[PDB]
Amino acid sequence: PRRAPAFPLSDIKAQMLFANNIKAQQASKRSFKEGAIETYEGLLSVDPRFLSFKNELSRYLTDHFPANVDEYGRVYGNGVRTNFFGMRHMNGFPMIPATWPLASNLKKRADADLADGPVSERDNLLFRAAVRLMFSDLEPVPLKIRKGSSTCIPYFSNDMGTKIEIAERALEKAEEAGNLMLQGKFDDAYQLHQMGGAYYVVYRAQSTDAITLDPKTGKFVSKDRMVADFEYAVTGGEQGSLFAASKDASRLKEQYGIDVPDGFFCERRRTAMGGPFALNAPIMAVAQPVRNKIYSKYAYTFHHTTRLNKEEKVKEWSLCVATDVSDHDTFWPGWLRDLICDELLNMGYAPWWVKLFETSLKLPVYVGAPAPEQGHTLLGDPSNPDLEVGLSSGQGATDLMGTLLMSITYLVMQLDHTAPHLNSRIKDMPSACRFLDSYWQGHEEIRQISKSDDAMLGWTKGRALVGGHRLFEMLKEGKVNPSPYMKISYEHGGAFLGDILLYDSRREPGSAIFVGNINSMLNNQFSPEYGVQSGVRDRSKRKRPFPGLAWASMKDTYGACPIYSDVLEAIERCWWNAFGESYRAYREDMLKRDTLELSRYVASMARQAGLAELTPIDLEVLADPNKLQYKWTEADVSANIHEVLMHGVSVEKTERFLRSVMPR
Ligand SMILES: Nc1ncnc2c1ncn2[C@@H]1O[C@H](COP(=O)(O)OP(=O)(O)OP(=O)(O)O)[C@@H](O)[C@H]1O
Ligand SMILES: [Mg+2]
Repeated sequence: PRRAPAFPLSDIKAQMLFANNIKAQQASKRSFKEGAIETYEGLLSVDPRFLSFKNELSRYLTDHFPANVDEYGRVYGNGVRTNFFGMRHMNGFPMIPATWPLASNLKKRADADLADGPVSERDNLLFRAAVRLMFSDLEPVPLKIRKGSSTCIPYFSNDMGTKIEIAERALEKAEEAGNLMLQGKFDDAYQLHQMGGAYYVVYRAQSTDAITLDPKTGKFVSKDRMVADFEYAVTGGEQGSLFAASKDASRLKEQYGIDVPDGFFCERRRTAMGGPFALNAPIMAVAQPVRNKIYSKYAYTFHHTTRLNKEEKVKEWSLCVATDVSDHDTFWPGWLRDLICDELLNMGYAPWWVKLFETSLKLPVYVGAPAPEQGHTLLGDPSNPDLEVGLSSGQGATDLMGTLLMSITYLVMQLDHTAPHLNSRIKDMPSACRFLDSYWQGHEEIRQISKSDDAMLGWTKGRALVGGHRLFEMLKEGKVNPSPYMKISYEHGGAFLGDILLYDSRREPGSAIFVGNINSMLNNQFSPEYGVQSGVRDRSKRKRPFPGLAWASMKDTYGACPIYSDVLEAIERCWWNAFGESYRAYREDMLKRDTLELSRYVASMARQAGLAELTPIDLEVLADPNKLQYKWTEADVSANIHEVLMHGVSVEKTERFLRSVMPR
């Protein structure tokens, strides 16, 4: 029932994905690599003192601050949702092997008893209404490009000058390329305009993942992570096997001479995909104005900033349900890509642009190195894009695709289980749009706050409130899936975008507060995803440009966690035991150094200006810009800080492009 075509690097089809230059060639061939990260400047993740510190700290904090999560997954008391053993990894050393990406999720979705299209006409209207609302009255903005990002297939350029040239040219030739694809001339669109080819698969690490301590044995147990072998990936699970990867870190002593303390493991590795920049540029040109619209007009549902910004919305609710989605991106339905495209066409969007958009979501995938002596294979034929990989992480609009799917999925779940009396308001397209526009503004008795897979669903006083409690009960029971579209459950310790919803004795949203997650502080400070990259001179290009700055925003971010002071004192005590130094002092020096270094990057900042003008968001982002990709958006960051991390193509170029795409 269709195995995906697979080509070795040797094959012309794979060869054609990599330009005749060194970076691109090296990317094609890059062998499985592993090794300790430079956690902080001059400190390795596998430093014995550092692992001793992690052993003492994880044990102490779990001991003294056991999880306070009720029967309904509501966090109370100390604001703790699990043990602190997730820090116990040999950062920079992955679990083996990493998964081969599934070329088609069709069987997987079907076997999970998920819908192959909208179930009812109402759902069809709602998904189409989401498209109408999201893509309608768009205002052109400059095409902003993250500094240090790669152009991936085929050039693998990291130079901003080159990236701007690529982007400008892509906006000029997108029409020509889209038209070629309409004529089924994919190789021509790729050859001429580098629009097509494949996604480039990279494996990134999830630095902290589940670990438990067996009381019987006193031995630690790492969470098993299932991986697909090559056969399973190409057949969409029809053949091949799905098995647990190995997180055993014993191998590091024999291979590298690294002493592995007991209860320390290899890191979980997640697949990431980098899009062909020329194809992403025209998509992003539309996706950015879409974000602006939804974060402004539909700010209630979509625009999330501080813990208090969230609290203001949730306090008004009589019931708050924090939901959880089962591997969201991989399960994302291709029928939705087709629906979206169909509706954009009906809206009057340029068919050539829609084709580029459609194509971006059917593209082949080049697998790098999932394990030693494995990989270097192209899955799918770029001559006729037809993969069903779910949602690709490097697609120009992924966040919008996940947000669109999920927002409607949760609304449908609220309609089906709690608000049948609202069904009458969704009769046709104009009524579906009117209803959704109101729902998204927080104007109905059923409400939600979401960002892709993360969400909190609300009920005010009314007819639906009782249904809301029955739904919550269904979720607690966990025997029936409340959605036909995705596998939904309730979150064990409800949190929204890294803020824990801290309930009191009343267990009511009105009495509840959003607090920073202290575990996420520990994740960020001791288990960074990347090393310091002290090699990379231009700090704005690094994965962690100014690590030291995080110390300055810490109290604002984490200060409201009940155990904040206790944790910081525990850190100090444990760091003294391990290094014979003050952690606080160490961080203050790093903060001073990074504050001084920052002034070199900020035009407004005098030779020693001081963090005066900077917000806590600005600081958290400069220490970790990945937070700008999942927790915040561009508009949440100060003007001067934005310019450190991004650069844009003029609004004059985009404005002309946008006019040619959009209806009338
Ligand atoms: N630097 C980070 N620290 C913690 N969580 C992150 C970080 N970066 C991304 N995440 C998000 O956390 C995920 C794990 O699943 P889920 O969406 O419940 O997040 P989480 O445990 O709520 O994250 P956080 O630790 O910020 O609360 C990934 O899907 C990822 O997008
Ligand atoms: Mg969360």
